Amino acid sequence: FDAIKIALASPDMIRSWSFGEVKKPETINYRTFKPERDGLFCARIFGPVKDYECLCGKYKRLKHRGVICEKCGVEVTQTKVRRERMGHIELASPTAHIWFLKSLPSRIGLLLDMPLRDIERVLYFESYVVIEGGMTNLERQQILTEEQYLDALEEFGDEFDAKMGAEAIQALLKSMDLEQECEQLREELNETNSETKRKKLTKRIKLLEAFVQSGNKPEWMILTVLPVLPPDLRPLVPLDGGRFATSDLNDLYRRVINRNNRLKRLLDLAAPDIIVRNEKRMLQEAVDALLDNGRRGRAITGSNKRPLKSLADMIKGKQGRFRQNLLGKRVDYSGRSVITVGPYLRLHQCGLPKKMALELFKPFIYGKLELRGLATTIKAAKKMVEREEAVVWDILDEVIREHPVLLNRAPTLHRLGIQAFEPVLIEGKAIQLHPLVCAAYNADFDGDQMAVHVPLTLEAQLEARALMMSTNN
Amino acid sequence: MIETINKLNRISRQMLQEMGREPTPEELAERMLMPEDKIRKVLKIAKEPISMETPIGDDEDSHLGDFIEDTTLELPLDSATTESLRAATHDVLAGLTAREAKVLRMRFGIDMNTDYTLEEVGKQFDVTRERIRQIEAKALRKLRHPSRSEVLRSFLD
Amino acid sequence: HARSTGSYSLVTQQPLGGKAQFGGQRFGEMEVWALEAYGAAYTLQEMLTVKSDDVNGRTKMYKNIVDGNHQMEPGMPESFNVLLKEIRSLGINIELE
Amino acid sequence: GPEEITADIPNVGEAALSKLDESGIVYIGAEVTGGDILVGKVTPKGETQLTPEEKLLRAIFGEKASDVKDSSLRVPNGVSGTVIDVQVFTRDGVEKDKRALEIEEMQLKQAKKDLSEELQILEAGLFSRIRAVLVAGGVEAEKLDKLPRD
Amino acid sequence: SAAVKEFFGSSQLSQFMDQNNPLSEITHKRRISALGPGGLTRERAGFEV
Amino acid sequence: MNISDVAKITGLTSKAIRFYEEKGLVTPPMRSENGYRTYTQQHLNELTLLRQARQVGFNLEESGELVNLFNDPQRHSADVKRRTLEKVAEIERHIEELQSMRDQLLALANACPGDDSADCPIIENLSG
Amino acid sequence: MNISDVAKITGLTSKAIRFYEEKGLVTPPMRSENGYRTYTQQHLNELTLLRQARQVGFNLEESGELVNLFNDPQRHSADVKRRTLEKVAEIERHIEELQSMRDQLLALANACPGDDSADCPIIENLS
Amino acid sequence: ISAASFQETTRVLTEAAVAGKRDELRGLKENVIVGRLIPAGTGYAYHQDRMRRR
DNA sequence: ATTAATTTCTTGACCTTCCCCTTGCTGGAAGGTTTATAATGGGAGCTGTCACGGATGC
DNA sequence: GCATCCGTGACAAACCTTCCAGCAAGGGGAAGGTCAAGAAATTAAT
Ligand SMILES: [Ag+]
Ligand SMILES: [Mg+2]
Ligand SMILES: [Zn+2]
Repeated sequence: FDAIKIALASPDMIRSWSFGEVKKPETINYRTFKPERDGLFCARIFGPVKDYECLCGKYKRLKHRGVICEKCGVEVTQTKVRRERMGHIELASPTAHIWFLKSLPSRIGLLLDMPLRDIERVLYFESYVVIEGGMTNLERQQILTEEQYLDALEEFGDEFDAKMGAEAIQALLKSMDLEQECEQLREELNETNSETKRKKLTKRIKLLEAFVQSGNKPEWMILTVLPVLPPDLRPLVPLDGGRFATSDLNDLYRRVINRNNRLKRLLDLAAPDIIVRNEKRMLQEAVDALLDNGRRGRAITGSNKRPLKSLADMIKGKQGRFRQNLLGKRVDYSGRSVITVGPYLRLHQCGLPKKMALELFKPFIYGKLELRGLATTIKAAKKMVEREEAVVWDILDEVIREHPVLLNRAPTLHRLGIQAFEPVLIEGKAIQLHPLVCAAYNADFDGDQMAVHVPLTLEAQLEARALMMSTNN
Repeated sequence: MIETINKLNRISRQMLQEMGREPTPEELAERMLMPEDKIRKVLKIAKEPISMETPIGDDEDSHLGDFIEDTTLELPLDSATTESLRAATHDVLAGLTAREAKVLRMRFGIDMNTDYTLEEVGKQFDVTRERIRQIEAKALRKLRHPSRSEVLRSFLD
Repeated sequence: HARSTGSYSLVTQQPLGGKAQFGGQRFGEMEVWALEAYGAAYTLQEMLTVKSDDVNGRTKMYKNIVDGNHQMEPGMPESFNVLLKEIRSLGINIELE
Repeated sequence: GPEEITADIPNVGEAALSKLDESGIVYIGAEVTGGDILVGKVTPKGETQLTPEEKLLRAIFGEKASDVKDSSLRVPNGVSGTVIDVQVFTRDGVEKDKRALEIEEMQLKQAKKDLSEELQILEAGLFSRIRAVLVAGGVEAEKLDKLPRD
Repeated sequence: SAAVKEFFGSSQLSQFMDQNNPLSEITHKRRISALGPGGLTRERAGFEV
Repeated sequence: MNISDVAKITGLTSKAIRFYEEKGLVTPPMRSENGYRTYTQQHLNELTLLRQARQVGFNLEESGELVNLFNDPQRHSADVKRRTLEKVAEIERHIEELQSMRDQLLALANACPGDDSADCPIIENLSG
Repeated sequence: MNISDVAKITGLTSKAIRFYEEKGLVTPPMRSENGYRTYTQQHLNELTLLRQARQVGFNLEESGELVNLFNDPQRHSADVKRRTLEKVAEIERHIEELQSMRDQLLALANACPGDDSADCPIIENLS
Repeated sequence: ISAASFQETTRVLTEAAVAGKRDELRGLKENVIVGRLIPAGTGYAYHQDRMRRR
């Protein structure tokens, strides 16, 4: 692949994504650590718990790779399927996507020339809208109250058709127009001559031409089926203290599927209009608190009296997925250590502790011990490392020369706050930094926790030696 | 079990009000007319698991999730030996210049999909089970001697 | 306090932090911008894809370094698809080319 | 299965278990080094499905890794030093091994001997006050001092 | 008891007193913070406090 | 010493002694590098003792205690005496229950013999 | 008219009559169109008859053969009388073998009140 | 995908979802986020062969 | 260029667990259903967070 | 065409059904694991 393509999610696209659907709010069993049938962590919908090990213990150990166990639907494969399996919660009623509802700008009113106050009037079950009427009084996108809906019912009858909530605006977005409204807005943009209108109608017609050119539909903007996050990404894992380690997004998804099951129990039981309109309003508020908790209303709390993380709080600022887990990420072969003074070294030379280079260069130590014949296997070399043999210091001195390593102050001030270094082996438990480059670090010896990152392959090793060594700049 | 743990919480609150000290499971077990292991079992499953965004540190910079151990662990052992032992068997069993390596690679599942017993490897070659058992014992007597399988002997750790 | 392939996480398949938790120091975003200001591409492709991210990538890198082959073998990161499935569960269609 | 605290641990040498008792805990004053096992606390693991190469290895040699798993919390590497106390706690209804029994006996001997010496020196000070009152009132160098203090 | 144990040990005012020195103990007991409920936060403060 | 001729000596099969091994009353035997159970002369004495009671002289709940005190090896000839006094008290309560049952059957089970007179209410009298 | 209140009246438990319902012991009652089961008074009479048969010491196969010929106007009481005679004959054979064990064993365990000596003449004579 | 990392990821991610902004990953952080070689420095000569053979 | 005493191969002939099951309960766990005096506007931050744009109302 | 109000950055309590594991005290079927017989393949007389 060489390009990233984004679009709007179709319900048929989610149905192709699903490979299993969730209908019950159970996550796992409370006595045994196994999820039962059709749950939020289930083996039929998402996949098994361990690598090639089914639910009941009938098919395991690479014998059944692609068959499905008829007892509980488990597909016996690796744990890697638990990070890519989707949702498809069978929603009894369509709901509002709060990312396309309460954003700045909202992008559902600028598609329709409707203010956000009227959007709050229609999505919250308080006011009706009519999609089409027999007379010109009940035109398209008219905002009707419940007394005005009763007046239109006693006045028109079967001529009009005015629903309330997410289904009404869903049918309004689905059956407005596709390109005729775009052509009419394109001709009425330059038909009128103004400035306050030509700063929003051009944005509306650019949004609409993006909708027609990208192959997207306004029906796909609203949410009719909600897919859940993969359960390995929201892991209900037993921690080592006795209790469990869950995510709050699991609690929000359990509340969303609980309100969906309450809606499904309200449809067949012939519910009155107040309770089913409050049920669809609560499903809208639950999916709003699941997507972006700080937009539609009060942030939903938990047991510890804290605002729970939504799908938007998972990607927001420094605490989001981007600046904590995607852009600025923790990395292996990174040693936190203080800075000391090595004045008997060259400009491209730094110090390194023998313990930190022993534990830090462990794959290089094992490879150099296996390639020299001094160690038979990997764990024999590991026992030679753990017992501190005399020869592993010599092989560490052999592997540490002609092998640059990246010294890094946290946080860096500029580009010269991190550069490579060719380390030597000394005693102590700290890094002897060359004194000439501490001004380029702007890191005086105040116990600054410097990370030391190891370039692994020869591409990154020669990139460390020939380009970002301190002898290069 | 929700009803029994609510009754247990009410009995524990009553014994807190009647004693002042922390409620031991013995008094709750004798007042619940239940065995004590069931009381500790329903006490184990006490409450909702700590969510992932609780400030376990001193500030709001590092929440939970940066402290969980991996269940699907990939140790230096579990990453290195799981391929180096496979390469060692592919090097040693290639020296077996007859069908004993061909019936031993499917005896346990090496470089194969489905693990077979002696009967399934028999129908391909040697339908009598004890012939495959005797050639497996001959390969065991060849391999158990510490003369050339010492690199296979060092993998016991 | 150093760290070399021990006690990973379960959420985004990430190395941890702290000495009592045995996790390495965070390679933050400012260090990413400085390493990209050098123009170092292969070190940054290790520091965010095959040293910490890809569970099927860091094991292949470890097996390559143990057998002496220090060749850069990249792949699909196991936390970029975390964001992909997160915004796919959010209700937004996205795929690769 | 519950986690037992025993001494027989697989995949480790006898020199690492040389500073342990039959319960796996170090003796008081054991100069441990970074990397050794301080308490042998193994867990009963589930029967995880093995790779066929390790199955062949189990078929060849006598390496039979049973449900015992080397999950004992070792000493963090780089931290040397001795041990000063080993506090053992247990749940009700659970029996005690010999190490927890000897630590409870050591705590009982401490709370006996320290309180007995406290009561002895307190009795000595109270009888010194009594002797001071007796020599302030009258004087008897034979009836009071030569007679025992009880 | 839930309130007086949530305040004692889990609030922003309650923290680990460094018992390395007596000076640290008597400067942590005579420590006037402004965090927690009612007071300001470290990210939402200015130069006036 | 695989237990097949030993099983012919003790008068049992592999399933019953395997169930005895899986219970908490038989000492763990030796495995001769194949999973087969090996039984020595003391193990043969324990096996003949448990089979000389369970098939001959006792039930499982008492022969288990007998073979548990046999591997002490300090045996007691009066602990087994009070054990069999409690056992004969239990079985004399058992046989007085069965003789009361037999007396009740002979009291409320007599009816007409085989003839053309069906519909006997003796089962209804036993119902109550 | 439900099963557990009738079991509490007759002194039985619900698990016993549910195990009888699992096998072919009690005649299956009609479903009351809910999560309960109604009982006929004849079914309650059969239940207390089977309870009286099980409480005195009959095996459940012969008591099942008694209750198969219950609540029906045929009620042949000769072949089932011979079957109960064979049942109590087997019971008396069990009584005979247990009393054979009783007078076989009880003349060997006088001495050795629990000393630490490893010498007993009972086990070496029995085995 | 680089605009969805700075600030207002909700707003610009919705603007990207409703418009169908297919990213060609021409910028330098756009290959940092996807996890491939960057089109800068030593990876520029790799992208010279990547964008020509496409 | 031959074959007669050893040394392997092959085949019945035996030897264990795994699992379902034996009559007879016995207990535990998961799910659904009533109970019938009087019960009718509930509840909870936290601000002592400051300085920008983007949309609303004169 | 201008003043003015929200996102967003901030090293209870009983009542009744089905479903499944345990201890009797073990036997049997399915599936996989080791011992004594005759057949291939070698060598010492011509
Ligand atoms: Ag004796
Ligand atoms: Mg500093
Ligand atoms: Zn299964």
